[PDB]
Amino acid sequence: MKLNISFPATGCQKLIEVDDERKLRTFYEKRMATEVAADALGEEWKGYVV
Amino acid sequence: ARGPKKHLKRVAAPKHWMLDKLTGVFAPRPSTGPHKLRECLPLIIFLRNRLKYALTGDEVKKICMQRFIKIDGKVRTDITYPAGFMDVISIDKTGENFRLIYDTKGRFAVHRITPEEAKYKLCKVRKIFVGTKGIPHLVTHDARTIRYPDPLIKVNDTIQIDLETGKITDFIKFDTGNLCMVTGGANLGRIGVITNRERHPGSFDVVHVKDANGNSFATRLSNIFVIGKGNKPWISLPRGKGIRLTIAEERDKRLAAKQSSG
Amino acid sequence: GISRDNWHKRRKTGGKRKPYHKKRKYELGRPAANTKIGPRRIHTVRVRGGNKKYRALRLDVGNFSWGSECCTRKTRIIDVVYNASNNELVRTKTLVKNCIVLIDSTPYRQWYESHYALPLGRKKGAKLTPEEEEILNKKRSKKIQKKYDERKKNAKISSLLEEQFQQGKLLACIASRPGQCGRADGYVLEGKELEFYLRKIKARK
Amino acid sequence: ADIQTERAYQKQPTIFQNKKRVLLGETGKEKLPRYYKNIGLGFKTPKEAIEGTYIDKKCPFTGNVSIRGRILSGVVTKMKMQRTIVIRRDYLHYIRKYNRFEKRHKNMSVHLSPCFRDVQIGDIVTVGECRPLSKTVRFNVLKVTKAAGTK
RNA sequence: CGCUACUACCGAUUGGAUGGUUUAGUGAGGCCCUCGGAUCGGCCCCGCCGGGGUCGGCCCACGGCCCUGGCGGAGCGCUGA
RNA sequence: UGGUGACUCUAGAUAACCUCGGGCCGAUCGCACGCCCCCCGUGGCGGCGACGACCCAUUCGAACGUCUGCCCUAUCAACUUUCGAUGGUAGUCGCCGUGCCUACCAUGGUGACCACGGGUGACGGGGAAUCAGGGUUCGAUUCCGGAGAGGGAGCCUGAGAAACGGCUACCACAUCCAAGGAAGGCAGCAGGCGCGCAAAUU
RNA sequence: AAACUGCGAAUGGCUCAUUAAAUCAGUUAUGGUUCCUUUGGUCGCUCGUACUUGGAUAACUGUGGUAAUUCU
Ligand SMILES: [Mg+2]
Ligand SMILES: [Mg+2]
Ligand SMILES: [Mg+2]
Ligand SMILES: [Mg+2]
Ligand SMILES: [Mg+2]
Ligand SMILES: [Mg+2]
Ligand SMILES: [Mg+2]
Ligand SMILES: [Mg+2]
Ligand SMILES: [Mg+2]
Ligand SMILES: [Mg+2]
Ligand SMILES: [Mg+2]
Ligand SMILES: [Mg+2]
Ligand SMILES: [Mg+2]
Ligand SMILES: [Mg+2]
Ligand SMILES: [Mg+2]
Ligand SMILES: [Mg+2]
Ligand SMILES: [Mg+2]
Ligand SMILES: [Mg+2]
Ligand SMILES: [Mg+2]
Ligand SMILES: [Mg+2]
Ligand SMILES: [Mg+2]
Ligand SMILES: [Mg+2]
Ligand SMILES: [Mg+2]
Ligand SMILES: [Mg+2]
Ligand SMILES: [Mg+2]
Ligand SMILES: [Mg+2]
Ligand SMILES: [Mg+2]
Ligand SMILES: [Mg+2]
Ligand SMILES: [Mg+2]
Ligand SMILES: [Mg+2]
Ligand SMILES: [Mg+2]
Ligand SMILES: [Mg+2]
Ligand SMILES: [Mg+2]
Repeated sequence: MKLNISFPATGCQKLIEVDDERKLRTFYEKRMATEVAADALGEEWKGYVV
Repeated sequence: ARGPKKHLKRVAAPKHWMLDKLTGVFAPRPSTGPHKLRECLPLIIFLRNRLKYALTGDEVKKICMQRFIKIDGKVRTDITYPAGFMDVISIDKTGENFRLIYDTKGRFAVHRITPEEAKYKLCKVRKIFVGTKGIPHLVTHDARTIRYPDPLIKVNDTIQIDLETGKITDFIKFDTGNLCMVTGGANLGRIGVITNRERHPGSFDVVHVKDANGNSFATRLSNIFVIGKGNKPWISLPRGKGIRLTIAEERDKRLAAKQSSG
Repeated sequence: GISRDNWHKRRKTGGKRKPYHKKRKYELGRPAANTKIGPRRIHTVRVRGGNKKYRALRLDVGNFSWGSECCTRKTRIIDVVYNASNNELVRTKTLVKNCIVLIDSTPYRQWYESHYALPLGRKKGAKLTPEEEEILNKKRSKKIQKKYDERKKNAKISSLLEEQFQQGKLLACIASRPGQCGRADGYVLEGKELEFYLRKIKARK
Repeated sequence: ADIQTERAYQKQPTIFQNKKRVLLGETGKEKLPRYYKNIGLGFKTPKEAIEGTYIDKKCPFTGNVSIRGRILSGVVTKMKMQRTIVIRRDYLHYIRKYNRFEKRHKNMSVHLSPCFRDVQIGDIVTVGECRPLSKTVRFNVLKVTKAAGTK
C-alpha cells in the first residue's frame, strides 16, 4: 500500500510506502472526499487532517 | 449515398464544357451559387480552357488569389464559382470585359464587351411575392432578391440591373413581337421574335419564335429569355446573330472561307 | 427501434414482400407523450434538421378562446370528461388533441362583468363583495353610461353556458397537440357542438 | 342528426357556426353557410355539393384536398367500400416481336364524394390525382358520366 | 433361361450432416418514462485578517451603516447542477 | 395588397399565449488610420474586411408519391383477414401525406388479362456478340441508380449515418496475458492461406 | 512546437450476397417535407459594469498505478 500525499499550500507531492495494518485501519471502509485524522501514520502527523 | 456528393466524373460533366476524355478522371464540380450545376460555366474552365491564360489548375488558383477576376463587379477567389447566363466578367489587370452568352451551338462563347456595357446586366423575373409589412419582393433567375419593384413588373419579364448599385433601371414586358433567346432545350442559343404563346393549364406553356431569316421553332415557356423590345436587343450579340445554320450551309461557308484564304 | 416504414406491410393483392434494405434513420418513431394533468413538465426533443419538438409530459394551464365573445384567456385545466378516440384516455386523464376538458370560468366571468357590467355566475341569494359592487355599480358619466346601455342590448347568453358559469366550470375542446408543441390550447364549446358533446357525456354514464 | 353518426362531432373546419346574433335573426333560419371551392381545369362544382349538408374532408369540392397531376378515366366496377369505389382501366400492350397487341387491365381504388349519387356499375368516371388519402387510394372522382343504356 | 458389367429406380432402418421455418418459455443491450441522490457550488448565521466612503464620542485611538477581497464552523436552514 | 388551372396561399386586423431540457434583437478578430468641438477631455465621430446569428429566396440534394414496362414455373388455382388484410371517423408518432400505429366501426381487397406460391449459376439500365429482313444470347466489371461491410439488432454525434478505417450487445471465428484482464473486422492498395480449369509488385 | 476551439471525416474506393412491380428506366407531383454550405434579402422596425461582467479547464510544472492499450 502506497500513499501519494499532496500539500496544496506549498504544492508539494510525496509518495510514501507503508507496510502496516494499524496505520491503514483508519482509512478502511471510507469513501472518497471524506476527511480523516492521519495520526496513525506516525509521530510526525500529529494534528494533520487528510 | 448518406449525404451530399462532392465529386464529378469527367465523362458525366456537361457536354457544353467541351472537356476531353483522356486528361483525367474527374471534372471541376461547380460550387453552389446563383446558377445551376448543369447550366453554369466554372471559373477554372473559362480561365484555362477558353482563354488559355493558365495551363494547370494551380495557375488558375495563383491568378485568382491575386484578386484579379471580378464577377458582376465583385471579386471572387473561388476557382469553381458557378458563372452563368448574362454574367459580366472583368479583368482590370488586362482591361478586359466579357459577357457569358450562348452561341448558336449551345455553348458559352468568349464575348468581349465595351467597359461601358459592363456596368449592367439583364435578369429574368422568376418570382413575385409580398413579404412582411406589405413589401413587394422580386426574385430573378440569378437568385437576386429586390425590394419595392415597379408594380407593373410581373413574372417572365426582363429587368435591367446596374451592377454597382443592384437596382432596376428599366424593364421589358413579355409580349408578342419582342426579341428573345432560348436558354435551354434543342433550340438553345437561338434568337428570334415571339409569335404566339400557347397556354396549357396544369402543364407547360409552349411559345413559338421566328428568327430573322424566317425560320420558325417552338420551346417551353421556361426556356425563353426576353433580350430586347421589338427587333432591337438591349445587349451586344456574339459573332452569330442567333441564326442557326444547317450542316450544308456551314460546309458551304467553310469551303468559301478556305477558297478565299491564300 | 420503432419504425413507421411502408415495406413491412402486405401488398394490395395480399401477398407479402421481401425487404431490400434495413431500417433507416429517417423512418424512425418515438414513444408516445402521455400528457397528464399536473405541475408543468416539458422535455425537448432534437428532431431531423436540428429543430426542436416540445414534448409536454405534464400540463395544468392553457389559453382558451370564447369564440362568440372573441375573448381569449389563460385558464387552468381541471379534468378530462370525454375522448372520441378511446375511453381509456379519459380514465387515465390524458391530454390529446380534440379531447373534451373542463376549465375554470373565472377570467371569462371577470371580462364579462367588466365589459357589459351585468351579473354573471351569481347565486340568487344576491350576496356581494364591495369590489364587485363598485365594478358593476360604478359612477359613470352620461357618455360612458350611453355606451354601456347600448352594450346591454347585446348582453345575452344561452342557458347552457349560464348554467356552466353557475357551476364554475366550462367545457372546452383542445385544438393543439400537446406532445408536439408542448402547450394545450383550445376553444370553449358552445352551440350545436356543445349539445352533441353533452348528450354523448350523458349517454356514457 | 343524420350527419352526426360518429363518436366525434362532424364539422366543416373553416366555417364558424357559433356566431351569436339577435333574436330576430335566429327565428328566420338556422342555415349554416356552405364551404366549397372551384377545383379548376374546367370542372364544374356539382349542385349537390353546394346545396348539400354532408361532411367529407376528402371531397374534392368541400374538403381539404388538392387536385394536381394526371387526369385519368375508368369504368365503375365495384361499389362496396365507404365513400370509395373500384374502377377498371383497360388497354392494349404492344409486343414488338409479333407486331401485335394483348389485352391488359388495371384496377384502381378511388374516392367517391357524397355529392355524386345515382352512380351505377358500368358508367364512365373521370378521376384526378391527389395526395395519398389511404394505403391504396391516390385518386379522387371528379366527373361521372352515365352508360350508353341511359333512358 | 444360364454368364459378364453400368446407370437409373424402390425401400429394414436408423447415423455424419447441415440449412430454412415457426408454437410456447426465457431473454443481452440501447432508447423512453417514473424514481434516486455519491458529490460539487451559490445565498443566509457568526469569528478574526485586509481596502473605499461616510455617521458618532472626536485629535492620529475605536464602534455604527453599507460595500468590498480572503480564511475557519454551524444549521438534515434554502436554492442550482 | 399580390398570385395560381385550383388554397384552408401570401399580405392585413383583433383577443391572448409564448416551454428554465429557454427562438432573434453582436460583451468577437485584423488592416489603414484620419476629420470636428465653448477641446485638450469619460474626448466625439468615421473606411475596408474576417467571424457569428433568428427568418425568407437560391444552389447541392435527399425523402415520399403518379402512369407504363421484367426471366422460367399449374406435378403452384384460389389468396389475404386470430398477430391490419380493404375502406371510414378521431387521435398518437413522424420532417411531412398515409393502417405508419392505436381505439371504435363496415366486410372488404386480389385472381386464367395467370393472382398466390416456387426457382433463378437474377443487382437494374446506358450497352455487348452474332446478324439479309425478322431474331437469339449476354451485361459481376471503370457511367447513372440500389444494397452491403462476417450474420443480426440497437444507438451517440451531427445539416446529413441506423456509419462500421464510430460505439454497444448477442451469434461464429479469432490475438496477447504475469490468468487478474485487454484488444478485433482487407467485398480500400499491395501482399499471404485456402479454393479451384481459371487471374499481377508487400 | 504543444494544447483548447472550428471544420471535414455521411465524399472517394471495393464487391454484387440480398432483391422479381421490389431495384431500375422513361414521364409527372410535392398546393404533402427537410436542407451544412454558396449567392441575394433582412439584422436601431420591440417604448422596457456597458470604457467590456462570471466560474472553470487543458497545453506546462511536479507525484503516481497496472504484465499489457492511442489506459489514465
Ligand atoms: Mg460511395
Ligand atoms: Mg468544388
Ligand atoms: Mg439488402
Ligand atoms: Mg417482327
Ligand atoms: Mg430493456
Ligand atoms: Mg394570413
Ligand atoms: Mg389521420
Ligand atoms: Mg384511418
Ligand atoms: Mg442479367
Ligand atoms: Mg445473386
Ligand atoms: Mg437483323
Ligand atoms: Mg439470318
Ligand atoms: Mg451492363
Ligand atoms: Mg450491371
Ligand atoms: Mg455471382
Ligand atoms: Mg450502409
Ligand atoms: Mg468488408
Ligand atoms: Mg470476409
Ligand atoms: Mg459485425
Ligand atoms: Mg456538421
Ligand atoms: Mg453498421
Ligand atoms: Mg477496412
Ligand atoms: Mg467507409
Ligand atoms: Mg488486399
Ligand atoms: Mg491490413
Ligand atoms: Mg488467365
Ligand atoms: Mg493461383
Ligand atoms: Mg481538433
Ligand atoms: Mg461532420
Ligand atoms: Mg483503387
Ligand atoms: Mg422513375
Ligand atoms: Mg410532405
Ligand atoms: Mg440554405
